Amino acid sequence: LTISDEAEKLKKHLSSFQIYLKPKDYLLDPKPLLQLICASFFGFPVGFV
Amino acid sequence: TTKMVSLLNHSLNVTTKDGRTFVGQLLAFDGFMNLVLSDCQEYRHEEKRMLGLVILRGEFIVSLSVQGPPPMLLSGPGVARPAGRGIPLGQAPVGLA
Amino acid sequence: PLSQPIIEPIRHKRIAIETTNVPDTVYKKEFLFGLLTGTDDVRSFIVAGHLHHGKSALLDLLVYYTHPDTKPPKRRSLRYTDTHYLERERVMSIKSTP
Amino acid sequence: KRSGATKRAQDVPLIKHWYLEHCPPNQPVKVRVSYQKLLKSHVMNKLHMAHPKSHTNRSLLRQLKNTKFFQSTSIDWVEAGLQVCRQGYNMLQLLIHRKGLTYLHLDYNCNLKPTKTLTTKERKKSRFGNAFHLMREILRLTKLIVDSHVQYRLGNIDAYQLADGLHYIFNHVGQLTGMYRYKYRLMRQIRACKDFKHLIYYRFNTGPVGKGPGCGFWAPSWRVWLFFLRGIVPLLERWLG
Amino acid sequence: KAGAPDLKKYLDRQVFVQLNGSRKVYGVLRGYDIFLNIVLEDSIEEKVDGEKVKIGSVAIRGNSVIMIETLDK
Amino acid sequence: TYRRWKLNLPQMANLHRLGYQLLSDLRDDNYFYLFNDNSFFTAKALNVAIPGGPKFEPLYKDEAPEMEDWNEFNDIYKLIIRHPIKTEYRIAFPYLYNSRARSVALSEYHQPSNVFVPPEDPDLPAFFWDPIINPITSRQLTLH
Amino acid sequence: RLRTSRTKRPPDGFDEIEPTLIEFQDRMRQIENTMGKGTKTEMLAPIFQLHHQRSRYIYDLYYKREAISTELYNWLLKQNYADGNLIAKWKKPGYEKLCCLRCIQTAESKFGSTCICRVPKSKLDKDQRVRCTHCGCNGCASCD
Amino acid sequence: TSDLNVPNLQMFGHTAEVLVARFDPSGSYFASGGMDRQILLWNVFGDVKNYGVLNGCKGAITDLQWSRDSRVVYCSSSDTHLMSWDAVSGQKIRKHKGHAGVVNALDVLKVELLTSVSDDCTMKVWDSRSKDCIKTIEEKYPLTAVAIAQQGTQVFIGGIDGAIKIWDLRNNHCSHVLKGHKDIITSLAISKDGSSLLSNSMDNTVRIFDVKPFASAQRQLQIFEGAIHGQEHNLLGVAWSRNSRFVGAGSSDKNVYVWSATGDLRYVLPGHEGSVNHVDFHPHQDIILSCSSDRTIFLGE
Amino acid sequence: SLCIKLLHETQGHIVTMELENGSTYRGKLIEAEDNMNCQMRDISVTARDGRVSHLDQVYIRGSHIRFLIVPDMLRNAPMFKVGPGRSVPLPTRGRR
Amino acid sequence: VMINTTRIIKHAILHDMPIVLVLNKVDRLILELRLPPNDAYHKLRHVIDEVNDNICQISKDLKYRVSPELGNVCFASCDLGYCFTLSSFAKLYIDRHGG
RNA sequence: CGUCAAAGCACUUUGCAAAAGCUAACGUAUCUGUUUCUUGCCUUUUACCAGAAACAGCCGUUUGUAAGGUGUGCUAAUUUGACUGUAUAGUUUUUGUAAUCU
Ligand SMILES: O=P(O)(O)O[C@H]1[C@@H](OP(=O)(O)O)[C@@H](OP(=O)(O)O)[C@@H](OP(=O)(O)O)[C@@H](OP(=O)(O)O)[C@H]1OP(=O)(O)O
Ligand SMILES: Nc1nc2c(ncn2[C@@H]2O[C@H](COP(=O)(O)OP(=O)(O)OP(=O)(O)O)[C@@H](O)[C@H]2O)c(=O)[nH]1
Ligand SMILES: [Mg+2]
Ligand SMILES: [Mg+2]
Ligand SMILES: [Zn+2]
Ligand SMILES: [Zn+2]
Ligand SMILES: [Zn+2]
Repeated sequence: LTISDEAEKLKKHLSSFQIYLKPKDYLLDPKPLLQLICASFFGFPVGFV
Repeated sequence: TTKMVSLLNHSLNVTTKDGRTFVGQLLAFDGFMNLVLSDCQEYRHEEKRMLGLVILRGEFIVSLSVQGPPPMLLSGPGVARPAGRGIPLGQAPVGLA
Repeated sequence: PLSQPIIEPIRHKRIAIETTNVPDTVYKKEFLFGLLTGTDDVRSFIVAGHLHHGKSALLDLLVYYTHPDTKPPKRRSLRYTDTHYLERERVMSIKSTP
Repeated sequence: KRSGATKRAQDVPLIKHWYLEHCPPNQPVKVRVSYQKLLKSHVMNKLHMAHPKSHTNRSLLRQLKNTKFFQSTSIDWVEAGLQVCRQGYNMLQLLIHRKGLTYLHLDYNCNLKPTKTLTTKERKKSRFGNAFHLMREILRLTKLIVDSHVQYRLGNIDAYQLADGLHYIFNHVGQLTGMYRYKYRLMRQIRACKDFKHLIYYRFNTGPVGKGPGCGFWAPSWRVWLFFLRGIVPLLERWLG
Repeated sequence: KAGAPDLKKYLDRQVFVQLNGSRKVYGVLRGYDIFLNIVLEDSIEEKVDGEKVKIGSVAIRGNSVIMIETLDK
Repeated sequence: TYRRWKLNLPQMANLHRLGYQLLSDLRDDNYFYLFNDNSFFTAKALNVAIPGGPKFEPLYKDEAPEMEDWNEFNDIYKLIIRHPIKTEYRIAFPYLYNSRARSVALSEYHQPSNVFVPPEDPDLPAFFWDPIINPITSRQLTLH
Repeated sequence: RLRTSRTKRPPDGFDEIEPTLIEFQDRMRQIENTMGKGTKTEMLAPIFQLHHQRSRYIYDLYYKREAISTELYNWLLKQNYADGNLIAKWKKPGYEKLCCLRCIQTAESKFGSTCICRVPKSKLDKDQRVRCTHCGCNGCASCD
Repeated sequence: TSDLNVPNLQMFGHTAEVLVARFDPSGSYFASGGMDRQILLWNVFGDVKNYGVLNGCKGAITDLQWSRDSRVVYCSSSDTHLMSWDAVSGQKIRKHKGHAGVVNALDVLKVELLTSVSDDCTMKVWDSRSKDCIKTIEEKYPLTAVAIAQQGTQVFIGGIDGAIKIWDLRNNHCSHVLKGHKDIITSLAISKDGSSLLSNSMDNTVRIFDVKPFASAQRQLQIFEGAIHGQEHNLLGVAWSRNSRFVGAGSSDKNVYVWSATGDLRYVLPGHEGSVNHVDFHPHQDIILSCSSDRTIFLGE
Repeated sequence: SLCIKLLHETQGHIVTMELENGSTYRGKLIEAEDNMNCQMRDISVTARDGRVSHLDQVYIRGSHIRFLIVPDMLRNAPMFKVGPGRSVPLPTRGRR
Repeated sequence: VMINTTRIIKHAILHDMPIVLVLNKVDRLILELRLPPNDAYHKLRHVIDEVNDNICQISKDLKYRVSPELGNVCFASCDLGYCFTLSSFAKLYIDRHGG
């Protein structure tokens, strides 16, 4: 979803998780967008700790 | 609940459902208004007890009040220099000549 | 020899990366000292593996969260805990930085 | 990426990776040497890389636009080229006539040819310097380019012929102008253009397409000459001043 | 929403439960719920005097459970 | 002012398709092992020349016999000859395989190999087991 | 500006006003060729004249007779058939009949003042009612 | 005859005409502002150098007023606004809007009350935190200068009509006028105790009136000639000394005028390059401040 | 929530808590939950009257807690900003 | 598992050192290798089994055994910035969807 | 997405200022010149040959800020920032196992 350029579907799915991004964030390079999504979805690496 | 945030770091006295009173500094609150009080003193009817860091449950709390305030330009282009006044020989406004 | 200066220029030999003043963190340093001194909450371990399998990136993952000031570089990884110009040249860890 | 910053048209090399990588096998000696020389130039550029120094934004064109003696409008590029050629010719004529050198003829292709046999006095008086001759040759090259575009605009040649002619112009400045005489460090750029031609040719004429005119991939040579002009502009302005 | 209490280590062990109103029940823990409702088997009740009555299988509401205690070393 | 651009995914894909003759096909960066900039700087400093790369001026002409002595250090008498020390070694490990190592530059040692192969035909799904990949069968193990 | 036979077809409301624009272009050419009878700046006055007239024609098409669609009008401004800045000046009070845009800006004057044409004739003496040197204007002020 | 290092000190700064420069109530600091949309803070004693600039105002500083706390500054802008500048940190505290024209004058109260007039023929009183005009008074002709009594119920507003209006905030009864002037009142200033009003008008006469509930008719005390106003219709200021026995004024004839409050001219000293907008006296020593529309401000005795 | 975060921080230390009975418990906290159910070790129970008993392992239900006396050196524990969806106060690096 | 990983495992088990396994660069299975989810699971399982074999070559004790159900193995992609376990991701389900 | 706050906003012209601090692309590009050395070809100078060091110039880039222009608005539009941001009377906190006396 992050990679394949599906702004509306990804936005809706993140809204279901109460993860809210600024509109300029969906227009990012693929890798920083992946990092942003993964940092909002999986926060601090608490599993490793 | 925005006003409740304004009470952070203030000194608070909290009356409890038991009837006691805890006085101390607020560190963090909760949605159920669980309170975290630092350097807490106990008011049991008055008797003094040091408690320290104390977490009050939401149910235990009845009322709360504050007792103290919370513990607490670059440059410009101006340059001065002495000078005197130079008397002109004219007496007229600037516009009129 | 003509190469030797008459007045030696002021040279400061910097070898590693080092911040002049302690950067801010998400926690307080006194809190960390309290955990180290008066708590059983301390864990000592090493991060080991094969070459370029990502063990420095694992620590960069924690550094990004605890140190809000640090930002990812432009063309490579942060590679925190390298702190040697030689290692930044070869883009690989050579010393065990704690 | 999916997001960028719109580099300038001449800041895109388009064939740099061709010689940054290894040379293809089974190539003639000149192609291999061209690959090696271009790689050498790139390495020398990268070695003396200087971190840019801080400076406030200044630009000649904005300063000139601020004055009341300069105006602005939008015109066709070919019209602007014709205007520049005509203005340069008029300027060169006015300096050859405020010297009394009225017996010298500056033809429309920018050749200084006397109209009569000159005595020793006239010959010594009518000797110009490297600044005038260098500027005259640069003007001649500019007129060559604008005349090619004018020919294309008239319908005398089509687009493919125009592109081939422009590629030939940029690859053969040393044979079409004679500008190298008054500033011999142009030979670097001439060598660079020859090297670029070899690469493009031996990557262009492969298979069904063979030997002959037609290769009009003129971007690399064009940007080579642009980068020569970038450096020669301040020197010429100082000399002409 | 809610959360399951951690009582897996307390399963099938002799336990002491303190209810509200100074009650007290023995037994072996056999199950628990989200609201800490607990299930006891072959349990024994204490009275204020101190004599123990066999009380049997017990299904305590989690609202009234004060503490849950094990005694083993 | 035309200073920043943002393109869709179909637009970027189509532009990548159209200009397919003028862009590299490496995506690995391990291809340039001894043929990248830092290796060229080291070669220029040492005056050696990889036979596919550029040739410069020595940058250090001070090699006259001012000492007039062989120093009895590099002599054949006390040296084991196994394989000749090629210049690829002197460029790969500049600080070990040659003395007088000044102005050399060090290069990235290694990069994780890229294992992406582009799809041949769009009809196949994006996620598909490529037959080139060896099957995962390792019944040679002694676990607990 | 110049349109080819294979260019994108202008909006629908263009062809019925195409001939008069052609006439404007024709006379602009004639003015270019026509030489003599003036000083260095007076011979360049009729250019602004026709230019203002042409822009006013387009302005009249839109804002006074609504004879052209908004799409065509934006197209005309984008194709430089009209001066957008001059029309913008015409749309604000005090500049309804502005001659050109060089007679309003004060950085092109000796004493940082607008032109004589911008001044109402009621406060101007009878003798100094002269032709503008910038464009030959004979009174811009909205009152006149 | 003071603690100044030099008897006369020229202050250089600003990029346009300076319109106001007011002393701190403590008499230790002062600020200046003008057509350059900037406020400069100064030090009265010592090296007399700037310690801060107040950037962010989107218009000329028509007037400004120090606070009694000497910690916040209120500035009136020509762009129909009224900003509150924190002097010790320099950030935007609040921006009071509601006018409909150039805000000409400003005054502060002994209580955090601000008052102002503008060309929209209105007067507005502002609380320091309300961000809105709690009271508004509408007139027929634009108002030019204000004076608030330190007690806090009477305000004197001078405008085009040439007659000072006295408004009681609570009473809203206005049938008491200080007639006597015949042209535009440039500035008003209240005496330290609150008994006398200093008026300057474009009819070329600087007059003095008494501020008391009771009078023996002809409330006009005396008039002073000489202070002439030019054709630029500037807003020339007047000042009250710390002892309220020397009244000061500026004139467009390049003259600073000090009178003895008894009709005898005392100072005629020239020294300005343009029309002198503002004049002020130090509340402790015998310093006089000058502020002219020539990018310069003069020190005094 | 920050309060339950501090309660979790306390695990492994010695914490004193009193329930709705009035008895105070002195022992080592070993587990805690969002409901504030607590597991304890080596408890020294002081009754309301004053009688002192001892316990070894207890599982106190959270709903019967008045307050706790957390060890003092947890005063410097970090209070992280909590977003809308996050259920545990942790350092953040994304948008919020 | 490579040669240095084998050496580290041997020396750690030889010195009675608990081992926590972090399977890094998981995102390369999705974006580079483009494996389907089932084959990705098989690859992860094979890597874990190789680590367990390298452990068993020294001491067959069950104390040193790495496997996700023991909470001893973390799946990570340090470039994309995530490192989860079975229990961590499970909790991330539980907080959303109840008790 | 929601709340709060202040800022008209989008696009654009010009001026001023700054641009490595923790080893790192102000520019994923790439020219010219001067001085001091060492070379190449050389009958002498310019013009040159190709390496180094120290310096500059030019073609460009980014950010902050100030004053304007165009198009739309202030009878609303957009942008920026901050936020401990959400339900719920049925056991784990907020729709009472309370009163009664001691
Ligand atoms: O000068 P070179 O690079 O050696 O190239 C020359 C020739 O150039 P000149 O006309 O200047 O001699 C042609 O090149 P263009 O003139 O077309 O640039 C021609 O090229 P085509 O045959 O591709 O037209 C051909 O180059 P090649 O034979 O490599 O294609 C030929 O080379 P030779 O000198 O070896 O004959
Ligand atoms: N795709 C991808 N690349 C990663 C990931 N983690 C690390 N890398 C890359 O792995 C390479 C090496 O990263 P390092 O952190 O230096 O690995 P390392 O183990 O510290 O290297 P050594 O210290 O020399 O052993 C870099 O290219 C990183 O960008 C990941 O999760 N996904
Ligand atoms: Mg490492
Ligand atoms: Mg000679
Ligand atoms: Zn006119
Ligand atoms: Zn005009
Ligand atoms: Zn005019």
